[PDB]
Amino acid sequence: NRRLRNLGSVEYIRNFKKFQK
Amino acid sequence: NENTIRILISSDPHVGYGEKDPVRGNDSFVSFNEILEIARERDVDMILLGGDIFHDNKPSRKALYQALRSLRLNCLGDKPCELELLSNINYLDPNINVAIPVFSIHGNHDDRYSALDILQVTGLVNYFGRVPNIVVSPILLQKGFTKLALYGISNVRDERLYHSFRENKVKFLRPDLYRDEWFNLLTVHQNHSAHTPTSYLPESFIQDFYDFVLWGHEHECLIDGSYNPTQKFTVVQPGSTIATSLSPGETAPKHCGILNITGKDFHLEKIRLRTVRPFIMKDIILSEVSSIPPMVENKKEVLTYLISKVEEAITEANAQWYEAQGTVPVVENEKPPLPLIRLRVDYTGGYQTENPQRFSNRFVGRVANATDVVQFYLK
Ligand SMILES: [Mn+2]
Ligand SMILES: [Mn+2]
Repeated sequence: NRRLRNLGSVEYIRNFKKFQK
Repeated sequence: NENTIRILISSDPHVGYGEKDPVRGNDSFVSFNEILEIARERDVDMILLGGDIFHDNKPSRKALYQALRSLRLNCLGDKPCELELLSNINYLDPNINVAIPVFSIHGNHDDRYSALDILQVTGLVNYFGRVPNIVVSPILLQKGFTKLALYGISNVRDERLYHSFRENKVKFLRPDLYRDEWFNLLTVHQNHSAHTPTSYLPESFIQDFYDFVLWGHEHECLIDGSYNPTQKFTVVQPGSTIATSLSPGETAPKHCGILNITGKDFHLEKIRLRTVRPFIMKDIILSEVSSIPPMVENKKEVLTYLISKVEEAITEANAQWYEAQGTVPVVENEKPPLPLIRLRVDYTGGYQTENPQRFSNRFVGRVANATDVVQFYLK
C-alpha cells in the first residue's frame, strides 16, 4: 500500500448573489 | 482580503447523537449550532463539511428541525457572497438570501433521498461529491485572483473504494483553462488506517495534483494537519464536534478551523469549540501502581487509588472547560457541564475489582456518564 502511488486517473476538461427583496 | 477565500472547516457533527440522554440530549444541536455561529461571527466566505451531518440515517423530527433552524439563522442574510461560480448552488438562487454557503459530502451515517438531500432541497446546504466507476468533478470558485477547485468523494464502503482505485476505476477530472492556477481541495469520508489492507484509503493513492485533503469520518481532532512529502499535499483531519464513543481518539479537544486560501498558498487557523462537553480518559495498569500490593485481598487499596484518579480527572475536565471559555470559577460565572470520565483499568497480576455501575454511582451528579466511569480488563 505504501508503495503504489497516484491510483486511478487524472484527466482535463473544458456580490455575486441574486437576492434583493 | 479581496483575494483570500476563507473556509470554515469541520466534520462529523452527528446531529441527533444521544438525543434521548437526559444529561447529554442537547449536545449535538448546541455544537452543530456553534460551528455555524463561529462561521458567521468570523465572516468566512463558505463552510466546508466532511460528512456524517446526521447521526441517524432517518433523523428524528427534532434533529432535522434543529439542523434547519441553525442553518437558517446563521447562513441566511444581507452579507454579499464574494465567491464567483465558474463551473443548483444555493447562493445563486434569487429567492433565498444566502450569506454563507455550506458545502458538504455525505458520510456513511447519512447514507434514494438522504437527509442531506432534504438540507439541499430547502436551499440551506450544497450537497456535493455524490458517488452514484467514480467520476470526481470539481466546483470552481473565484475570489479576486484566487481560484478554488473543490472536489468531493462521498463515503463509499472502504473495500469497494480501495478495489476501485486498484482497478484504476476512479476518474479525477481537472479544468483545462487556468490549468495550474487552481488550489485543489479534496474532501473525503473514509478510514485513515485500519487493520485490514483493503478497509481504508492510503494517502499515496490520492493524486499528487491536490494541495489540501479535508479528512472526515475520523473523529479524533488532528486539526494541525500532516504533510505528505511524496504527494506534496497537507491532510487535515478536523475531527467530530461531539464524542460518539468514549474512545481515546475522542478525548483530544474538539476544534473547527478557518482555511485561508491566497493563490496557491494557505493559512489554517484552529478554533477551540467551547460547547463540547469535557472528556477525560485515564489508562491504568494496576501492576504499575507500587502502592497496591499484588495477590492479596487489595480491593480497599484498588478503590482508593481509582477514586483518586476519577477526582483528578474531574479537576482536569473542569480546568479544560474554563480554559475553553476564557473564564474563572466564581459565583457570577457559568459552571462547567458535567464531564465524561473514563478509566480503563488493566487488572492483570492479582487485583480485586468492583462492579462498574456500583463504582460509577460513587460520582452521581459529578459525571455525565454515571453508568460507565470504569472498565476493567485483562491484557
Ligand atoms: Mn462520524
Ligand atoms: Mn463515518
